[PDB]
Amino acid sequence: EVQLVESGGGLVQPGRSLRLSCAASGFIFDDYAMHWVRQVPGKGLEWVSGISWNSDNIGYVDSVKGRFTISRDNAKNSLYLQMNSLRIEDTALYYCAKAFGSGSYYNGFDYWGQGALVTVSSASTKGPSVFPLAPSSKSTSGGTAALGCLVKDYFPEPVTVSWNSGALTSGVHTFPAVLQSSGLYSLSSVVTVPSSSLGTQTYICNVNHKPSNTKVDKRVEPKSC
Amino acid sequence: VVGGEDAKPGQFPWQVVLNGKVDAFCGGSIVNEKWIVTAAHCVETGVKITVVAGEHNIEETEHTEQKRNVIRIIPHHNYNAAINKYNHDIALLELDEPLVLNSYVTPICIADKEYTNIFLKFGSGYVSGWGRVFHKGRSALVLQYLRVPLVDRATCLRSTKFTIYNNMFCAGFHEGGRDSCQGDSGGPHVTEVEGTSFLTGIISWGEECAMKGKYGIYTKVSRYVNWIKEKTKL
Amino acid sequence: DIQMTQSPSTLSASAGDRVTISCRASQSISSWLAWYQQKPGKAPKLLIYKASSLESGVPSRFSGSGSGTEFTLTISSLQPDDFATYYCQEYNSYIRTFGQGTKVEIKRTVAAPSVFIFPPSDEQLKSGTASVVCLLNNFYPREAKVQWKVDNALQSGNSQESVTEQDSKDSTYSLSSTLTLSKADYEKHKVYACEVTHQGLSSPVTKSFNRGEC
Amino acid sequence: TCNIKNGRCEQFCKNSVVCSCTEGYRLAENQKSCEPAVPFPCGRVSVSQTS
Ligand SMILES: [Ca+2]
Repeated sequence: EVQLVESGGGLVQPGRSLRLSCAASGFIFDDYAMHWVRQVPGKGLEWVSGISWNSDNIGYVDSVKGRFTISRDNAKNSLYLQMNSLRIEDTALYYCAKAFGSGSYYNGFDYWGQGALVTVSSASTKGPSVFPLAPSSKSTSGGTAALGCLVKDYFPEPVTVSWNSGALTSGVHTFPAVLQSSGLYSLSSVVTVPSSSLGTQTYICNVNHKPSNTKVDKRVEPKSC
Repeated sequence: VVGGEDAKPGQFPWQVVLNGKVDAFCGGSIVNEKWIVTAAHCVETGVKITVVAGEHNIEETEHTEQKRNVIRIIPHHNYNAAINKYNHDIALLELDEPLVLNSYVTPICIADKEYTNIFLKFGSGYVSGWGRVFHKGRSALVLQYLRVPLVDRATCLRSTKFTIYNNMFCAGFHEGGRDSCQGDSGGPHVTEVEGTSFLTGIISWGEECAMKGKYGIYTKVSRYVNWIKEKTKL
Repeated sequence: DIQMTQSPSTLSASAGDRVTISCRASQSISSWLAWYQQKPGKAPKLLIYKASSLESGVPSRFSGSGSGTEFTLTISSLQPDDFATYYCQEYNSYIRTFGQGTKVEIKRTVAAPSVFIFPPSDEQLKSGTASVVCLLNNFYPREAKVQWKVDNALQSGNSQESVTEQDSKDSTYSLSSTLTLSKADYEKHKVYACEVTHQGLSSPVTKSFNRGEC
Repeated sequence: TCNIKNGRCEQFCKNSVVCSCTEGYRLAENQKSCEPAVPFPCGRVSVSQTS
């Protein structure tokens, strides 16, 4: 099927530059126009820039006109976006969108990418700390247990948590991060399992933090209490 | 022309066929006794073209024909074959000897800048040529004409991935069937008013021929009227 | 340029209901309007294009209507899976202005929470911090208050809450309340409890533990 | 004036409301119409289209 994979996101200081890459697959890249759409948490969805099928028609939103540059590589099936003189107002989730139907430049989109988070700030990258929320008699309720993992003190967003290398999804709840007074984020991810399947089954949370290159597996053994 | 009717002898006296590497490959229109208009993509660098006027059947001889040769090819200065093959698609053909007008050969009228856009806004336009009757099929032997309605610009851009520029308009029907094809390019798109005919378009291109969603795109002669009158003056 | 206005900002409805979302344009965009649905954490997916056309693969319970300056979206027979934010977008201009979006909540029966608690790990205690996590799992509605008690003393000023979004299957909620104290202040007391009051709870449920015993 | 029915003219309109014609024509009967002034005027079908 049609798939668009973003890359090149992260954290950068005001006035610096990155370069997003959107790799297209599953369709004729030459017969459709491509756009960049950002989701500003205060504003919402906003079309940033668009390019034609052969880099002929190029349009920019007035806020980035003169700072952003859009290009495509039909041989490599990739769309790029070059941000320059980044301001704190440019912080958003940058989606990759492809026009539907006839692939016209003035058409709406029918397929969006996974997005690439861009955070423009002066704060430094800080890796998280994973602490086990161990199950015990105080985390049960008649045959049902509750265990989890704690991701503490990281910057910036986001942090993804998977359980048992992705093979454990039923009953998983990964809470949205909170902001602490120190500027760093924190979240917890829990899962409810049978209280009898405690000590015989294995539960390992896989925590990921891209800006800090953090990949941690933590075993959650029951705390006998 | 796809889905077109046969033209009666003399119904379009301004029609002109172009011959060169391949006989009857493009069309044209008579400006006056010495100048012909055609699409710039029909004549490139170093082209051996001859112009035949007063033609009805290509292979038949009706004694109404006037064969001439081109001696000066004038393409628009803003035309660049390396950039876009249809951006500013217009050209001027100066003949070796001035023609003499009669009943079967007659120039087409060209208004000024403002009015040429007004005549186009009427909606109805007529196109004619000797091109292909079917998509990648046989070519027409007799002149085929077709009436086409002007489609709005907003619908035309959303119908194709290729870019449609300001000096180009689109025309055609929704369910396909009736549209120009390859070979018709270079000829006239004309709208009539109280009998008199005024040139308003040149067959430029389109996606295939006669298909739902696609429309024939034409050249806006209104943007080049001042350039036509100044270069073809006597 | 063109101001897109969606109505309502947010609405809540039960399963099987008929939802109507409006989207008004400041000018006349003819029929150049598209409807997108974005589920939490997921990318927006095209639903209805050209005001009334349905994208291949989209269920037939979604319907689009409207022309000119007023457009409406209709979801016949609401399903719990349809919890998302719905956006309207015009593509008449090259700016392609989106609407403010409309969040569709699901209304269901009252469900009481299951209260759990987690003592701080010894790995974190050796770092100079203690985090106590109280967990409210699979409840409805979202209104639920959590009060921490340290040695039967109401604590205030050292806890933070966080609520998940509506579940895609049962449309329940889950809340996290973490009590964070330093190691110095954590050892100054013994009992740590988490009190919870909810619509589906006849009496406040309290889960507690003793420091040094867990 | 020229905005209502082209100012009663047949080809060109001008407010000073007067009318004009293209080349090869002339103001017909001094009214707002255009008549041929050349034996072979432009944009006209002169051959018989009978049968
Ligand atoms: Ca002949």
